[PDB]
Amino acid sequence: FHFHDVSNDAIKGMPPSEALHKHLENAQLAHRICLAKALKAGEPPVEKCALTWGEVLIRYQAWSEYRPPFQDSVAQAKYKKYWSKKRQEEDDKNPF
Amino acid sequence: SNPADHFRPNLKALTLYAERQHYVDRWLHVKERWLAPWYLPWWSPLFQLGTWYSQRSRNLFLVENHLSYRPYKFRRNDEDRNNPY
Amino acid sequence: LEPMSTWYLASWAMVWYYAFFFWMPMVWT
Amino acid sequence: STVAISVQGLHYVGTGLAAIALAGVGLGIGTIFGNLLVACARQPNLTKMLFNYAILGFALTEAIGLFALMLAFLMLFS
Amino acid sequence: STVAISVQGLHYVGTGLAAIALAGVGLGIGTIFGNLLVACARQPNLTKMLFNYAILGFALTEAIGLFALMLAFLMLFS
Amino acid sequence: STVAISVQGLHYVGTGLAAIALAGVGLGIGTIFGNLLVACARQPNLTKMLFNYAILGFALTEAIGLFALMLAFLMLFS
Amino acid sequence: GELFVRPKLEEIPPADQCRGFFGPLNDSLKFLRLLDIKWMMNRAVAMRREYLIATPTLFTFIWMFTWKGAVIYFWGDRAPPRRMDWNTEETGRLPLGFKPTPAPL
Amino acid sequence: MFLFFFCDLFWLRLLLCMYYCVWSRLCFIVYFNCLMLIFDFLLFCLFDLYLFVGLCLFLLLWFMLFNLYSLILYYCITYLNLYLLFCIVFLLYIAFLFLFCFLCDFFLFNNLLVGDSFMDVFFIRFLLCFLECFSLLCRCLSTFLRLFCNLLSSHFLLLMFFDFFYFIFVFFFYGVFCYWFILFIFVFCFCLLFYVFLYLLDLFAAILQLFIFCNMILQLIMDFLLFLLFV
Amino acid sequence: TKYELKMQYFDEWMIRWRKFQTESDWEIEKGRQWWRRFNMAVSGALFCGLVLYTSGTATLKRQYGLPHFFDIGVDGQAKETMLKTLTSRWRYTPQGYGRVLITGVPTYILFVTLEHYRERRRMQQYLQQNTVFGEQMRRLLSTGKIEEYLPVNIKATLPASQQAIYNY
Amino acid sequence: VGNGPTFSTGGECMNTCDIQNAFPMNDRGVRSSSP
Amino acid sequence: VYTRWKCDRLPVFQLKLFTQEYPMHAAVGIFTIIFLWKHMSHCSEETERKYGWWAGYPYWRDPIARRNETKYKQMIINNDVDITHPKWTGCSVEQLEELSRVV
Amino acid sequence: EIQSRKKYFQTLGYLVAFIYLYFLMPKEKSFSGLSGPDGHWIMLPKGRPELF
Amino acid sequence: MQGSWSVLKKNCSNFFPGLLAFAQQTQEAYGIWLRIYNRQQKYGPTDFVEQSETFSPDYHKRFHSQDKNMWVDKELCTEVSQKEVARLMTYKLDMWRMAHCAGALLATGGYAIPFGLFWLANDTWVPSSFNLTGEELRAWREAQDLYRYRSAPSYLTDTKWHFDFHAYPWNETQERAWDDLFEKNDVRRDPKVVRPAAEMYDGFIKFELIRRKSLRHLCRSMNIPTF
Ligand SMILES: CCCCCCCCCCCCCCCCCC(=O)OC[C@H](COP(=O)([O-])OCC(O)COP(=O)([O-])OC[C@@H](COC(=O)CCCCCCCCCCCCCCCCC)OC(=O)CCCCCCCCCCCCCCCCC)OC(=O)CCCCCCCCCCCCCCCCC
Ligand SMILES: CCCCCCCCCCCCCCCCCC(=O)OC[C@H](COP(=O)([O-])OCC(O)COP(=O)([O-])OC[C@@H](COC(=O)CCCCCCCCCCCCCCCCC)OC(=O)CCCCCCCCCCCCCCCCC)OC(=O)CCCCCCCCCCCCCCCCC
Ligand SMILES: CCCCCCCCCCCCCCCCCC(=O)OC[C@H](COP(=O)([O-])OCC(O)COP(=O)([O-])OC[C@@H](COC(=O)CCCCCCCCCCCCCCCCC)OC(=O)CCCCCCCCCCCCCCCCC)OC(=O)CCCCCCCCCCCCCCCCC
Ligand SMILES: CCCCCCCCCCCCCCCCCC(=O)OC[C@H](COP(=O)([O-])OCC(O)COP(=O)([O-])OC[C@@H](COC(=O)CCCCCCCCCCCCCCCCC)OC(=O)CCCCCCCCCCCCCCCCC)OC(=O)CCCCCCCCCCCCCCCCC
Ligand SMILES: CCCCCCCCCCCCCCCCCC(=O)OC[C@H](COP(=O)([O-])OCC(O)COP(=O)([O-])OC[C@@H](COC(=O)CCCCCCCCCCCCCCCCC)OC(=O)CCCCCCCCCCCCCCCCC)OC(=O)CCCCCCCCCCCCCCCCC
Ligand SMILES: CCCCCCCCCCCCCCCCCC(=O)OC[C@H](COP(=O)([O-])OCC[N+](C)(C)C)OC(=O)CCCCCCCCCCCCCCCCC
Repeated sequence: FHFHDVSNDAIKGMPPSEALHKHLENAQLAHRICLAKALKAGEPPVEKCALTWGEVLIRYQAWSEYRPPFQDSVAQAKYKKYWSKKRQEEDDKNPF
Repeated sequence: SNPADHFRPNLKALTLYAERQHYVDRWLHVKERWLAPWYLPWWSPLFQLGTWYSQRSRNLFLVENHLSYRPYKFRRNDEDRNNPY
Repeated sequence: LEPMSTWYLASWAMVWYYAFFFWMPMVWT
Repeated sequence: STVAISVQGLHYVGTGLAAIALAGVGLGIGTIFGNLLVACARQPNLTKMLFNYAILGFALTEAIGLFALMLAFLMLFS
Repeated sequence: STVAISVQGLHYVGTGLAAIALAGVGLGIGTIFGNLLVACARQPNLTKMLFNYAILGFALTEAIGLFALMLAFLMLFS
Repeated sequence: STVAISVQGLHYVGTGLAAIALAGVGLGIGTIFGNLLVACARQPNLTKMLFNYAILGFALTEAIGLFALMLAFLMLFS
Repeated sequence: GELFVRPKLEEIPPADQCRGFFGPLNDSLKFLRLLDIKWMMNRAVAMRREYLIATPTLFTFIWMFTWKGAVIYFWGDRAPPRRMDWNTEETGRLPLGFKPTPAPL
Repeated sequence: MFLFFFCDLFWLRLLLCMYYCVWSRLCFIVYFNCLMLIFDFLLFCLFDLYLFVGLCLFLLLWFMLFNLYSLILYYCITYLNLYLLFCIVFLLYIAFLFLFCFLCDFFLFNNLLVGDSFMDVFFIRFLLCFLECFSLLCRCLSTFLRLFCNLLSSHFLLLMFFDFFYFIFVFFFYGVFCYWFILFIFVFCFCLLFYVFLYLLDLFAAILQLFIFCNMILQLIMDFLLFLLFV
Repeated sequence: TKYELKMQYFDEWMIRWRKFQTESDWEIEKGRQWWRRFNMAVSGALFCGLVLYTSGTATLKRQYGLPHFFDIGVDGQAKETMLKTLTSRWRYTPQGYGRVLITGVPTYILFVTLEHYRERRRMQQYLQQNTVFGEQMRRLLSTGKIEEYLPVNIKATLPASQQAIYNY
Repeated sequence: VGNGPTFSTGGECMNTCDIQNAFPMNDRGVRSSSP
Repeated sequence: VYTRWKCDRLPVFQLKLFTQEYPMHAAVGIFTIIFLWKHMSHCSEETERKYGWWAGYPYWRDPIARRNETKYKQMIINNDVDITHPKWTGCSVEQLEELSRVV
Repeated sequence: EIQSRKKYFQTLGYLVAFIYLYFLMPKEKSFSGLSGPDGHWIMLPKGRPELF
Repeated sequence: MQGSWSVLKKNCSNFFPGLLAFAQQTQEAYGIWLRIYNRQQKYGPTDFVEQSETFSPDYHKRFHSQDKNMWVDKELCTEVSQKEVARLMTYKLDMWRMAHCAGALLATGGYAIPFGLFWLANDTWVPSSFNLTGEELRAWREAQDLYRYRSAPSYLTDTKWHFDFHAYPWNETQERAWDDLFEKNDVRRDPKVVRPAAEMYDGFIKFELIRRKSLRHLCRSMNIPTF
């Protein structure tokens, strides 16, 4: 298994949907690892895997709420209006 | 710092938490229970007062198509400016 | 500073709203 | 090359400069009341109208100072 | 490149700048009292109205002085 | 990168800036006494009352100086 | 301040006397009176109907200070990002082989 | 999140119950101007110009029970929050403003357009109207901001001075027995003088700030009142 | 029938699970918004017409008489035409509660009826949808309960880069 | 005589209040604290 | 003679006072309360840790973790949630058993 | 008479409340955990398996 | 008057007969009002028929003018008799209260039933037609008189205090008229002495400038529903 990188630096250049999906996958991986450990120990899963399940729940809640905008006439018009050639050049020039 | 800490309420007793989904759902159940009976017609002002504004707000939310990202209202951590997730 | 805070503003303002809606009539009469 | 630097403490220095605008506010208020006493000394019967206009002038001056405070708090918490 | 710095001592500089606001406050008080003496000289009987109004202005200016002092303490103790 | 810089000599600047606030206090006192001399000649029969009022104003200005001086010593030592 | 008395019909100056941004919009230019805002403002001032200028402004401020202010602050759309995360229009459709439940009948 | 806490007036509520079970005359009111709006006889107003008396009195009583008693050490001003004061001032100011607006009299706003016909309407009078409409909301904001900041600053100063007084009194009183006792005595007398001065200043300032807080609302009301003359 | 009580749960669930909102459902909601605006416009027009009809004769004369703000000539002609049309026949001009009732009750009834029937139309539209939202609506009407996490249960379609979770 | 209270005065000097005429004046010239 | 304050009981006088004396103030107060509870009634865990505790957050016992654990345990037990379902774990039950045997 | 009786009862109640608040009530969310509650969640779902 | 179980039983027993009588009175009163309205529209002055607008001098709010918006039909006896007018007035009162109750019922659906129980337990707001015997009518009239006693003093004090605190009479005769206008009913007031007060108050406040609170008090005193 491998956890995705969701640090601030990595998140900065990532779409929101990808970051949400990566967080959900990381939560699921941690939950399954905890469940596997509990099964190996033989102890009940509820008494050990509650917090991981809750993390999966909250990540699911955050992931299912976001719907990427549809690319249509008005959305494209807004995007082109805000992002003019001058603004693109200024953004490229800016180091931040 | 220490002087600033002196301006806090001094009789805090208890704190209760509740997720928005849970109590919103409970309120919706109460409203449905009270607005269900036949003797309250759908065209009555009370029923419309109960339902129409909520329907309009939810429809406005559904139609929303925003080019920006609105971070989840109830994240575990919202104090970080460089981490909307 | 809590005076500049808003994480529990609603519960904080409930004191003023109770004073205005429930204690003002008693002080009035 | 281009180096992006994010200094943290520079939000304090700007705040202190904004407060200096209050110096021109407190003095302005003192000027109004200083003239009020003389005006009352010259036309004492007219104290009410002078008092109201002094309050109006004090209000307007205070509004300007708050705009400075608005900037001061905005920068202090930024 | 991506860089970020935090200077501890800058909060002192902002504190001193806020204190400068008091220069326009203390002077404003003197202006009120300066006018008060002249008014009392040409209307001795109406000392009551003049002294009360002088206090009123002084407290109003002191509010502005307190505005700056609060920012100074915030930038000094935090 | 992240840098946590602590400069040990910045409290001198803050102390000096706070000390500048006394320029207003000194001038305010000068204005009070200047008016007092003018008022005394105008109505010398009320010298004591004017003298008391000038002292009151001086005390209020001195207090503002103490508040400004309070921010100076704190920064100077702290 | 003082009581306001509406002007009489005879006390209202003629429309032709009103001035616009550049000059009076007299005959051959009357239809431009609709588009010239300054001409309308001057006409309202002449007719003592100054509220037409003040009422929309104050109300607007109130509408901003009360309802649209917070609506914009809490639900307004910020500036779009440079790299935009458009929707691929792939989500939502039912999978192949799924048997949806029958509609009410 | 739901926080359960209690205001710091319980002892004062007990005292109010004990002392006001029987009637008593009130003759000193912090803001007396809310009872005498008209000074020239034969002037009367058809608008409910005395509706603010009850709210004014209750607000004065509440804010006095909080602020004046806050001078006592460790006493807590339970309501001291910027946004809570914003809520209070919003309630009062916007309530009166909506009372005036619900009247559905547009001519009442004629005075917003400042100046006379001589001034250019678009480039002067309209800008003045915009600025005055802005100034109404700024007056609301200023009332609430002043009420908040006066208290916060005064109490910060009191706490700092009391800390200094405790420090010097506890850790430098032994100088009374030493050869430099005169310096300590001078400092102690200075501290007592400043203590008394601060207490007097805060006592006066609290009452004055309440006066101004009520005065702003009364001024808002007065800015839209019209008086008829009896004939 | 009361469709709002049923539809509130569905709307809340859609808001919580808006990620699976297909463009068809978005178009349905946009149409609902447009129809709400149309209902508002027609109700306002009816209210204005009722107000004008019941207005007093003196009120109409003052409103639609001299002076003319623009004095173009078309304005005066239109005002005179409307004034003559209104003042020609006899009109019932009540005042007080009577005018309030006459002007409001028709408007309220019209608006409420149109909105209720449009809500029924939207319910039917969601029933006819072949998306996960339509399945949720059908399940809600059948079992009477909202089944949360339905999209992940029946494995609703996901982007090609997000099908890993279904890999089981 | 008893130690009971009387008609309340609110701490006001009836010889200078705004309603002084409503309080009778005695031979000594001191207005009464009550009707 | 009849007077509202003297003859009516406290609830009736309160209703009269806030319906026929200060109705606009009551309406604005309800509006403000609704706004406050709609937009200023949430606090994230990080916010509570930073400012939610009088003397500071006691990390040595992490009360928030225990609170969330109790919440989730109660939810799971009462609602009969199978936390081993593939959706929660992202893998089949057999894969989970294989992982448990591996680790 | 009515007000005297009411205020007597109110004074007793406020005395009890004041004693409890300023001498018995523990402050919530204590660092050591020895006094006061740390808070808990309420209105949690029950008997709604379909909810998850 | 406070509600009672006996009055509740009385009104419940006579509910449907009361409704039937109210419907018959509604038909009769509609006929009478149709006659009166036709006569007013035909022979009424131009200002009265056109509903001339009268605006207050301070906030320019329209209200009925006593001189213009009120007209006395001197020749109404030919078409309508005095008894018919009295019947119309009584039916107007009863119809106002019934209309308020019906509006509440329509607004709140079936949730007004307990409030209907509260309503039938008191004779204050029930129609006169609900009384089928002399004793019931007497009790109903007693309830109406109690409501009038409850409401009138407030209106009188409002008027007197506002005028006396914001104005004074011009001459001695007006002073006497004002002082004697507000005497208790135990003494007899001379109408001639009190009449000049009418002109004085016309100088102060006409019917077109009456305030909303004073209007509420007057409606309370006249047994007109206010909510
Ligand atoms: C789960 C744990 C438990 C908690 C559950 C909570 C559930 C919450 C649900 C969700 C709510 C979400 C929203 C919350 C928002 C909160 C906002 C907030 O707090 O803002 C601050 C703000 C602070 O206000 P404040 O300025 O302090 O003034 C309010 C005060 O009440 C003082 O103001 P006032 O003086 O103006 O008030 C009027 C006062 C006038 O004055 C008085 O009446 C005097 C008394 C005052 C009492 C109230 C003060 C309480 C003082 C502290 C507690 C006292 C001791 C309790 C001991 C407990 C021991 C464990 O009258 C009353 O209070 C009337 C009540 C009188 C009761 C008398 C009972 C006598 C019994 C005698 C029995 C005898 C038996 C004999 C048998 C013999 C057999 C042989 O709070 C409010 O404004 C009120 C918030 C209330 C919101 C509603 C909450 C729901 C109801 C919960 C009831 C729980 C009952 C079960 C408890 C069982 C024990 C554990
Ligand atoms: C009396 C009171 C006095 C005291 C006041 C005291 C207070 C201070 C005053 C200021 C207010 C303070 C604020 C307090 C809070 C109040 C609540 C609040 O602000 O909520 C706003 C809140 C804002 O919405 P939101 O929640 O932020 O959500 C935003 C979404 O847009 C929501 O989406 P949605 O689905 O709800 O849709 C909303 C929709 C609302 O609109 C609609 O639904 C459609 C339109 C409705 C019309 C209503 C009837 C109007 C009259 C009809 C015709 C009558 C005459 C008929 C006869 C004709 C004969 C020829 O608006 C839009 O979305 C905008 C669509 C615009 C389309 C423009 C298309 C272009 C062509 C038309 C314009 C350009 C024409 C150029 C012509 C050039 C010629 C040369 O709610 C709304 O505004 C929408 C819902 C309520 C709609 C009410 C509609 C009626 C309004 C009154 C009209 C009549 C009175 C005004 C004139 C009086 C003259 C004397
Ligand atoms: C659960 C139900 C929920 C319901 C919610 C809806 C609201 C409440 C409903 C009603 C509640 C009952 C009480 C209402 C108030 C009663 C007032 C009263 O006693 O009037 C007596 C009065 C009778 O006395 P009168 O002596 O016969 O005549 C009055 C005198 O003229 C008086 O003479 P005067 O000297 O006083 O003359 C002045 C008079 C002159 O006026 C009148 O008296 C004439 C009648 C009113 C005319 C109104 C229309 C004016 C022209 C509008 C043009 C719009 C063009 C737009 C084009 C857009 C194109 C894109 O007043 C004015 O000048 C005021 C003009 C109105 C200004 C409006 C300003 C609004 C500012 C908006 C700010 C921004 C808002 C947010 C942003 C929105 C945009 C994004 O009644 C009337 O004349 C009409 C009463 C109408 C009552 C309202 C009917 C409600 C119908 C509701 C239908 C929709 C229901 C929706 C339900 C939704 C689901 C739950
Ligand atoms: C099903 C949908 C429901 C929708 C929701 C409704 C919610 C409830 C709201 C209230 C609705 C009305 C309730 C019934 C009232 C009774 C009928 C009536 O008007 O009685 C006359 C009477 C008129 O009062 P007034 O002060 O004498 O009128 C002055 C006029 O100058 C009077 O003029 P005049 O001096 O020339 O004299 C004329 C007089 C001469 O006549 C007589 O003297 C003979 C007697 C005639 C009246 C008899 C009334 C009997 C009432 C009792 C009925 C039996 C109740 C039994 C209960 C127990 C049952 C088991 O005849 C009249 O009174 C005619 C008045 C004008 C007609 C008003 C009706 C308009 C609405 C109906 C048509 C709707 C068409 C919809 C089309 C849709 C298209 C899409 O009504 C009232 O007492 C007023 C209502 C009092 C409650 C007001 C509550 C607030 C209302 C706000 C509404 C805002 C707009 C709606 C939206 C609301 C959102 C919040
Ligand atoms: C079958 C029948 C025929 C068919 C139907 C016909 C139609 C019928 C309907 C129409 C009838 C109209 C006439 C009605 C007349 C009677 C009205 C009336 O009530 O008179 C007072 C009536 C007694 O009348 P009365 O003795 O004859 O005296 C009359 C006098 O003339 C005294 O007169 P007054 O003038 O002094 O009284 C007036 C008083 C009337 O009020 C009262 O007297 C208050 C009554 C309640 C007092 C409660 C005190 C006790 C509290 C107990 C608390 C709980 C204790 C603990 C319980 C523990 C249980 C385990 O004040 C008012 O009028 C105030 C009006 C306030 C209006 C509020 C409007 C709000 C609008 C909101 C703002 C909107 C702005 C626009 C926004 C727009 C946005 C777009 O009061 C009562 O009988 C009290 C009943 C108390 C019941 C028990 C306590 C409540 C129980 C609640 C149970 C809840 C269960 C469900 C819980 C669910 C939880 C989840
Ligand atoms: C650390 C960060 C610090 C940030 C600090 C920021 C400042 C915070 C200051 C808080 C304290 C001061 C608050 C003052 C009051 C603010 C009020 C405000 O702006 O609230 C607006 C908000 C806006 O509401 P909203 O947020 O629900 O808006 C919904 C809009 N959509 C759906 C598009 C998202 O109002 C409320 O919260 C109350 C709403 C309910 C009450 C009103 C209902 C009637 C509405 C009528 C019009 C629409 C319906 C049609 C007509 C009626 C039909 C029946």
